[PDB]
Amino acid sequence: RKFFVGGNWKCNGTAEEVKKIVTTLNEAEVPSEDDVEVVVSPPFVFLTLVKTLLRPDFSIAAQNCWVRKGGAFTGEVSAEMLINLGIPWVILGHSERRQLLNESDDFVGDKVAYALIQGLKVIACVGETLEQRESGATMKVVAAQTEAIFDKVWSNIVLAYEPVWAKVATPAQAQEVHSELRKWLHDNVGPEVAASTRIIYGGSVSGANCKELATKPDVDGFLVGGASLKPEFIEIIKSAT
Amino acid sequence: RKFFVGGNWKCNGTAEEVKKIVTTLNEAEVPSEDDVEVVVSPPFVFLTLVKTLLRPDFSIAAQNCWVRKGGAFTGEVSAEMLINLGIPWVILGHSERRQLLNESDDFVGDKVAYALIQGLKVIACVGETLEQRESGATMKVVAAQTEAIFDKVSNWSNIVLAYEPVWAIGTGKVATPAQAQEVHSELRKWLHDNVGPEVAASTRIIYGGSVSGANCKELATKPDVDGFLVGGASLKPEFIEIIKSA
Ligand SMILES: [Cl-]
Ligand SMILES: [Cl-]
Ligand SMILES: [Cl-]
Repeated sequence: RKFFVGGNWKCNGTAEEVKKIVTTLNEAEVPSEDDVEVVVSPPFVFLTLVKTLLRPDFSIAAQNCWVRKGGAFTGEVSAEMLINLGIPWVILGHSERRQLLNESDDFVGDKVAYALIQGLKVIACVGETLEQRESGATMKVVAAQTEAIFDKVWSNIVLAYEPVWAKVATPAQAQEVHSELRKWLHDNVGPEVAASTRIIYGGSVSGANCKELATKPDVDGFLVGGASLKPEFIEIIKSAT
Repeated sequence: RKFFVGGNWKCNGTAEEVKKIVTTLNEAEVPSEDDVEVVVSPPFVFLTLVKTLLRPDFSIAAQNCWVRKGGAFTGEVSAEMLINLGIPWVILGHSERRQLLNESDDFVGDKVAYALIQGLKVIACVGETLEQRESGATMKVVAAQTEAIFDKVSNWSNIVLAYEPVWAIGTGKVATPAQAQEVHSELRKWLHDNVGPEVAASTRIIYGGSVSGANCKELATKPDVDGFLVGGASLKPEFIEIIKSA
């Protein structure tokens, strides 16, 4: 499995700040496209700006898209719009959309299937809350979330586990969930999907905590949050080696 | 009250189609900025393209923004982000978001309040469902949606209210001039009696929902109809004829 590092800018950025991030990414030296796959994800309104300024060996993701074809959906952005604009990736089911915008398991599932059929590659996010983990329902929740995406879809998916519950989150806890998610793919979709699908870790990843996580056998990379806005995003990319 | 024509492109557009729409608008002969205030609303991903291409005497609106300041809200676009990109307007509370994305009356009001304090001008959408009209509930519903917006701010100068009955959205069924005039005048009375006479006198109330070049002239003649919010026709040359109903 090729190491995968995605940077989720979330709802952040001005034109000025975007320019400095992109110039910093453009001047960094990282492993080759055969050793790490790098995706950066700006807000909708900056996607074309980053696309025309960023080095082409990094790819761009949108942070969301609509559940079906375009039309009378004020405020929404369709997969075909992103494809028309040369954006190859999309993040779907991020915990903040599941929690704050009330995206259901099946809604996310329908979104993933529709982006995939149109030709987007998808970082599909799953993750359990603090209360869900305290109750012992980590795997049941994460399995139900992944199942809703599988019920509807495999080559062009990266799975991202978000420890929404985190609190200290250990590499061993990451490996437990990643290995349990891969076994779920093995048992429900097929061993080839399990062996080939990248499962990346999305828990407060920083230059300072990434190395021990990246050595875990079933962690295939990272979905980076706040550090994706910072120069240390480059150190996280270099943990691929 | 200056006549006001907004065009909502919804979830529509390609780079080629957007350039063609803007070129059609750039070549149009329409009344002056003293006679009519024109706003066009592309999807997020085209906002900066349209800002560069569009004749500067028309203005641009986003189709939504987040309810508060930015941060950890994946997928959302903040009001300050729009101000940073030079986008002066936003459409908020569109029926497609109230219904399909479950934006509550107070959620829309909180979004309006935040967009206003960050400097945006707001087209705030209200309107009753088919069942609500058929039960005789129209102005109770519209007044309640309006109250939930207006009771969240202390300055209402940059609000344009768009009345779009849900049963007129996409259906080919437009309100009659009499039906629109009834809602717009009764709504303006509500502002007069619950907010203030000056706000009632100055707040543009525009009609949306199946507006066309063929029906816009008679609607525009009604005294409390201050303009239009235009859906599918905003993608067409027909949008120019609606602007000209000013
Ligand atoms: Cl009625
Ligand atoms: Cl319509
Ligand atoms: Cl509309």
